[PDB]
Amino acid sequence: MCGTEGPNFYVPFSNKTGVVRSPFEAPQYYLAEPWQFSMLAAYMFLLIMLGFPINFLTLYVTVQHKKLRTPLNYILLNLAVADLFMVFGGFTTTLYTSLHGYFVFGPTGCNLEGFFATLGGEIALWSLVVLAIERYVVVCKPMSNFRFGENHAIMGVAFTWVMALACAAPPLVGWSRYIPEGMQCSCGIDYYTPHEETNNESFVIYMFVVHFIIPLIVIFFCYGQLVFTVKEAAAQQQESATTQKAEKEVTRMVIIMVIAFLICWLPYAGVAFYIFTHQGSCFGPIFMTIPAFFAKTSAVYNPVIYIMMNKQFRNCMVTTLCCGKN
Ligand SMILES: *C/C=C(C)/C=C\C=C(C)\C=C\C1=C(C)CCCC1(C)C
Ligand SMILES: *[C@@H]1O[C@H](CO)[C@@H](O)[C@H](O)[C@H]1NC(C)=O
Repeated sequence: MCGTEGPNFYVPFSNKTGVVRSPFEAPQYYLAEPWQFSMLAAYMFLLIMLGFPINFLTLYVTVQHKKLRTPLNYILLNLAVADLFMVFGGFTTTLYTSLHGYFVFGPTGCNLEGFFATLGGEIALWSLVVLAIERYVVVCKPMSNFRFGENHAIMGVAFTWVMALACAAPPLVGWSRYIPEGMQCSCGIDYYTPHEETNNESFVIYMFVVHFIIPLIVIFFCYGQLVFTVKEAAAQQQESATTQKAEKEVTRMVIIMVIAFLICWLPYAGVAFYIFTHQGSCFGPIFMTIPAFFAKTSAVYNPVIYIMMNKQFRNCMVTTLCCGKN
């Protein structure tokens, strides 16, 4: 063999030895070293012990603090919730699994895991588009001034959850399916079987075009455009350089949250994709394990970039923790 096609799983390990068990019945210790399986669980623990407060803290600095009612404060408060859903939904279940070297919870567990991660990535990807749009509408202003009401922010934040669920939910109902990846301690969209009863190949190419391409294409159109008013339509469009200061600061962060995304997220699809097309070309259980567990930091770093490149915020953040003020 290459790997071992099951009813609800696929493995990158030869059943020519017979040795292949199922990731819903007993240990996959036969995949790497039972020292290595601990490494997942160890990694997962820090990310659980990291995301919880650094995402809890921001989801509260804001709910508490007043002045913090700007369109960015919302989206970074939208990741603030999205991330804790990864952690208490995905991560707890994903970790607990790696100690066992296989899912104990049945596929009924590999749903949360896969789901609540797909989910978090998609709220991230979309929270960027609405962030990108915002920057376009704000920096190189189009026409007049229905300039964002706290309203338009809602319509945006609610926007992400919608779009982001139009990707994660379907595989859950059986437009696709959450299935164990790599070392079988992470679950992600069935790129493996051609399995027919879920029209697999459709959903997978669905999920790319509209939850990858398009999302990016919008992002990218706005990307460059974020260098037009940082110059001449600023030297000409007379905006007090007190605003070409705080606003040219928001643009850096956003720009960096993008890079951040593509640094973190791109390697996963590097494989996810390769798999889909070179389906059944032999490969190991570390091929898709690294990108998965790595890209899984998506539930940690955005609130931090935020403490690191947003001064007003950071100062409320210390006000909170230090009681009264700094
Ligand atoms: C650790 C396990 C995870 C993150 C499980 C599943 C992830 C996906 C199905 C990824 C979806 C995608 C995202 C979130 C962003 C880039 C496009 C994508 C389809 C690879
Ligand atoms: C092949 O793998 C299957 C399914 O995991 C398993 O049930 C079977 O015992 C293995 N092969 C043999 C020859 O028994």
